[PDB]
Amino acid sequence: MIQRTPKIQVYSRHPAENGKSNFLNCYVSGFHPSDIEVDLLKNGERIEKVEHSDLSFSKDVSFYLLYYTEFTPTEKDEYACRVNHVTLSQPKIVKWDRDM
Repeated sequence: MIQRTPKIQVYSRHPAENGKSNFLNCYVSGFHPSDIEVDLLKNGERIEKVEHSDLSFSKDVSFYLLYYTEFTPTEKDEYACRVNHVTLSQPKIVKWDRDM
């Protein structure tokens, strides 16, 4: 058996095709086993509508998840990514840096 805790990166992107649409992303990478729970949070509450959730694996059987959806941030609102995995005794919360 092997277990590897995920790396988590939280950032925003505009698709080049549509510079008017901003997207909040969580890239949860390098994890094993594959069982996992991943949420986007807005002011600490789980975001229900997340349009994209893309899973893949590598040769060494690590898993990779890109979890992202359209958003319109304002200064007042705080966003995070909340991850639960077997390797984590508590849910891991990573805040979005609004400059990223």
